[PDB]
Amino acid sequence: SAQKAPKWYPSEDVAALKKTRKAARPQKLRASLVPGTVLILLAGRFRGKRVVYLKHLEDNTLLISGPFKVNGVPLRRVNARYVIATSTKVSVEGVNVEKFNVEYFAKEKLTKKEKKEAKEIKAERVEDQKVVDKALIAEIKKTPLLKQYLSASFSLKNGDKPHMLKF
Amino acid sequence: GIDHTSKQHKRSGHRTAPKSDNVYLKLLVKLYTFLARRTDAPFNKVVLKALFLSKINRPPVSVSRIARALKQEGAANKTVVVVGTVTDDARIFEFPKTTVAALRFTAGARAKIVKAGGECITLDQLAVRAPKGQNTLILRGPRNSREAVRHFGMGPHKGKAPRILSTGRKFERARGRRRSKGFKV
Amino acid sequence: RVKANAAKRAEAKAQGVAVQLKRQPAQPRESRIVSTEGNVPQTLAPVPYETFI
Amino acid sequence: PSRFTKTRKHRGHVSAGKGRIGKHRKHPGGRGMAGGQHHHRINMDKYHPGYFGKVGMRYFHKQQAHFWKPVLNLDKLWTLIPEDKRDQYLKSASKETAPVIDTLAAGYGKILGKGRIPNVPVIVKARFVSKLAEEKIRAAGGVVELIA
Amino acid sequence: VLKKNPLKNKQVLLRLNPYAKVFAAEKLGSKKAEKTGTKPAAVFTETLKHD
Amino acid sequence: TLELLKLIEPYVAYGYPSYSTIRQLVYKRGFGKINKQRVPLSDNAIIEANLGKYGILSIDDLIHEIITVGPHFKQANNFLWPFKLSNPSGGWGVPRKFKHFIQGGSFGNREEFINKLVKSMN
RNA sequence: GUGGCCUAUCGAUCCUUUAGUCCCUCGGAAUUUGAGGCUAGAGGUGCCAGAAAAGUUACCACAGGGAUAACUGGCUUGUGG
RNA sequence: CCCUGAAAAUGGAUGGCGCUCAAGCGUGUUACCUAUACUCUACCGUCAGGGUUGAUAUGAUGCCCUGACGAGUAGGCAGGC
RNA sequence: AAAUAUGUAAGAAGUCCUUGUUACUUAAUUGAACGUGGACAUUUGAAUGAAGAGCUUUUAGUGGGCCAUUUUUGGUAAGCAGAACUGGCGAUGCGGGAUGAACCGAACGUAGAGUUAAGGUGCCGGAAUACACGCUCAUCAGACACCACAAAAGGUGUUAGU
RNA sequence: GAAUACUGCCAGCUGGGACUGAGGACUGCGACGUAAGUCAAGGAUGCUGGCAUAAUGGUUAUAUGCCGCCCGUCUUGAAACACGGACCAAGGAGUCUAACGUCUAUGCGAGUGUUUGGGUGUAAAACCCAUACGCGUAAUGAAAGUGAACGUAGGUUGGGGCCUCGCAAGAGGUGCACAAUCGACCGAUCCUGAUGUCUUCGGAUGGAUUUGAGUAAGAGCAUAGCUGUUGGGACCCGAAAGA
Ligand SMILES: C[C@@H]1C[C@@H]([C@H](O)CC2CC(=O)NC(=O)C2)C(=O)[C@@H](C)C1
Repeated sequence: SAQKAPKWYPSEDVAALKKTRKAARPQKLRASLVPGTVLILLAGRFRGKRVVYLKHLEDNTLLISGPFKVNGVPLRRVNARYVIATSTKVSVEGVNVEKFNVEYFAKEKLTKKEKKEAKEIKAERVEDQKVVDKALIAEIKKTPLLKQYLSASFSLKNGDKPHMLKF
Repeated sequence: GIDHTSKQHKRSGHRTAPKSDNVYLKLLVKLYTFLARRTDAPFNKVVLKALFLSKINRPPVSVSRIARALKQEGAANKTVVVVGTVTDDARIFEFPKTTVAALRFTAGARAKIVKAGGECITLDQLAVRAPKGQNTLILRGPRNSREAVRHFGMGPHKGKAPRILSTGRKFERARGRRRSKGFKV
Repeated sequence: RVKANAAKRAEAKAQGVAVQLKRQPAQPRESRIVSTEGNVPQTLAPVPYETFI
Repeated sequence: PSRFTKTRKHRGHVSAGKGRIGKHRKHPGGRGMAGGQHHHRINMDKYHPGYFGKVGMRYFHKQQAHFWKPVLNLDKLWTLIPEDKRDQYLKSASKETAPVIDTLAAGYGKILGKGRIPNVPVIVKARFVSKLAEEKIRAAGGVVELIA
Repeated sequence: VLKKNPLKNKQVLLRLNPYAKVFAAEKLGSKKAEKTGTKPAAVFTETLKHD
Repeated sequence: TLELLKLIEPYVAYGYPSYSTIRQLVYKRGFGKINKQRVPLSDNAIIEANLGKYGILSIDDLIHEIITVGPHFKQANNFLWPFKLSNPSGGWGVPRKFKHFIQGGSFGNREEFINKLVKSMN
């Protein structure tokens, strides 16, 4: 033998975990974050876009739709920590939004082989977008310059201090 | 920083095991470790500690000493316990019937005890018969009768034996030992 | 003091058990009322320096 | 064996355990018993009082065989009888058939009296005997026969 | 396995000291004191105002 | 003990603690000396097991014996392991610690301000 | 009253000598000389816990020492300026 | 407080740059910076105190629980390569 | 005749009652010493602490020291020589005094977070070109303890005061 | 008649930030609950995304910020304008022995040690053994000599363990080792000096501020080991000399 043997062998049985005392209580959003508030998107492919907050989802995400008619942002989820809640608000008591949940935004069952190693929007998404944002457009047109504001992108200017800004 | 009031990392200074490699002594230590943990009898703890001692700390116990111990009032029927060797003594001519538990019996001591109608038994037999040391009597031999102890604490006026090879006249009985030759101690 | 301790114990056996035989250090003082009646406070001040010669 | 010595542990340490200041030297205080009266006086007087000087008379041509006289005490006296017959002698202590113990053949010159033999008569044959040893033998009922 | 601070972690704070719930229910940390209209003596006032 | 305090004055800051200070100190940093070991109190049963023979059945009983210096103060205080405080959270308030509190330093009797110091240190 | 009113006024081993015990030993017996022992003093070591001890080296040697002198430097500044 | 008293040898030292309602001197009040120190946590080792054998564990100088400690020449001891 | 420093005591190996031993002692059945019996938990005779207490054997290195505050001797003095107590360096890194054995702070397993010590916060350089009241202008300003020096003596410079 | 400052208290509420997630069935203390149960209550879980490889990470070179004087040595103090060291390889210094101390392990144990020698052998091995001898079991004295129980091998104080009673402290009894103490015994020293008698021998009995490396129900012998000691070349290298 090149090595004698371990006289002691460690046990091969994996211990079970102890009971964890951590229940999952619901998130407590900020006070400024209420449905209908215009949000500034701080990250993603829609950085700086003005969107309307619509619904708090069960995965803690926020359902936004800055209508295509204004800025091209579709119905999608965002994280509450990556938006700025402004002071301008539109009425959201005329839109139906309970049908939108995590299953509505389920993406794909990615496997170990179905990958784009080298290099189509659904019709229900298109129609749900039109139905949700027609009433948003009707609310948006009810105040001057709201459509233009929501179409424009946010960006910091020179000598613009965000710790002293009011949104 | 901490203002230490005592030496740090100080070992207790007591044997926690026999230094010997005797497997049978180690089995006895295993038995009395279990007994001293699982019983509240101080006898088992005493025996466990006695099983750690060195040869000079387990002096032999003579059968005369055993008989003198059994002479004490109410001690006639007690089991004598010697954690060490029991040796024979020809100075004494009569023995009572008694039970002696010991690590070792000399051939003469074993013969004399058995001839007196008694029985010699090992410490595990003692553990089986008396698990809490019921009705026992622990005997210990004389420690300071060792010849090395004669020389401990040698010094002027201390009255100890000098470390010396040859003995007699001409060997350290002169100046320093009598007033006619300088001084006495 | 040994004789006094024995006598205190002997009396405490009759009445007043726990007769507090041990001595104690001087305790901090208890509360008290200090009366100004006939004892109006006199105000003192530091004194100026003088040469004395 | 060399592998258990401190020499192996001192490998790598400069002074080999002898100190940097003291510097283990050849014979810093002399050889043997040098200076026993001068610079080793305190050691010699504390641990070996009596060392210096002479006491007593000389003895030219001393033969230790003249002084051969091993001592045997009464408490060990009965060990000279073999075990197979000691018991029959201790029982039936008779003035008419008493054991003869020849201590000289046993290799002893004088019988001392540390005493407490059993009350059994014995004929003790010896070159020399102490007063108390003879008294205890006779009180036990035996006799001491002197031999050369 | 972990020392949990009372004065926070109300659960340990109430495991020790069961009276803490009564304290916080009766608001014993904000006990309104009675009104007394005792006036210091004039001699006290002049002594304080002296010099 | 006052002569001891005089004798160690340049090395300590001391004063008269308030009930709030004692309660927070024993709730936050209270440890028992059980069998020569530093044991976090963390439960009333520990105090009952080691101090119940003096009638102290809880951490509030222990605090009461501290605040009103009771008949068994010596045993309760000795049961308490010496408190290991941190450095004060807003600092010492002085440029140099090793002058008397009276002379603008930190050591000595600062009697009632010991509460503020200990709260910052706790 | 167990020397000097108190605090200083003094000395091992070996050797010699004296007193004491009339004692022990001279070993094949014995006696008498002689010698050696045991107890207690003295004869002395002042480098005073105690070797028996003259110089010189500019012909020199060795082990070492910056534990230590003979320059500079450093501290100091009496003296000097 | 400032100035005179106030002279040494390579060019030179509030540490340097520089500083004048100071970035100087005296004094007060705060905020702030950062040690291998203090507090809390993890991990290593050491020491101490403990638990663990009537079908339950490599069958015990093993496993495990709890607390506290840790600077080091000369040197001592121990476990290892 | 201090201050500081220093001896002892603060009990069970104790206290009390009674009566036992002796060849000592007493005029004495007086004592002395040691005892037999009997009575003494809220505190068994002040505080605080106690890290286990007590005991033994054996052996290493060392037996050049030096520095600081305070006391102190010789010397004009010395980074001189010699003592006292304590703390240090030697044997010790770390933050600060630019630098430095000894000063200040703090003593050290490997890391993370927080807070500080001494020292600092114009820039070098982490941190207020903070706030407040005054003083000073130097044709050698001054700028932090140990510490890297300054005096006697002078100025209708300027500022407070008797 | 009020406010407010300052100081202090709350087992008042609440927002932002950072570091940490040790453990691994259950057991505990609690809280909310009418209960079932739930919980922030003896240490992190839940949900989601990208990548699945040099992407993270390791190693290495370099750059940057800050720090970092050359080791060994003697020394109070070394980076020193103190000494040794240009570089590399190989060699290079506490050993063995005789006799010992303490400690430890082992065998046997009032004994212990076979190995001088003899017997035997598978032949420097292993195995077996008589008589002696060494140490120990007796000390003390210069020596001639003498030579260790008044007693339950003593009394007293303490003493682990054990025994008896005891819900439980505790109280009694016995108490080995060990410690202190007062005694007893053996030898030396000094003293006392009976019966008896080769009339100078013998030395009973009793005593003591004396003395011993003693007795008082043995502890030793042998082997081995670390450390320490002495003699030896003696940790290694080194004189000027002497014969
Ligand atoms: C001066 C004279 C002699 C002196 C002594 O014997 C000298 C030496 C002689 C010797 O070789 N070795 C020693 O031990 C001592 C002594 O006793 C004095 C009283 C009398």
